[PDB]
Amino acid sequence: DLMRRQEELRRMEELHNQEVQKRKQL
Amino acid sequence: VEKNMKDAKDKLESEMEDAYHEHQANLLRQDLMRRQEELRRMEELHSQEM
Repeated sequence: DLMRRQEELRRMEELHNQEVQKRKQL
Repeated sequence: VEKNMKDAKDKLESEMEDAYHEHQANLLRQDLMRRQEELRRMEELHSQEM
């Protein structure tokens, strides 16, 4: 469950970074 | 003064997403640190058991 939590953290961080850079690109 | 705080409030509006994301990431990382500490303690205790 620790590995699952770390994967959740990584994917959430990556998705937020991607969406903020998309929102600032436009 | 009015223009200063117009741009200041506009700044605070912009970082609404980033502040929430940072807060949630900080909470997640603190949780994961405490999980790692518990896992290390259990692992060492079990190792000396074995």
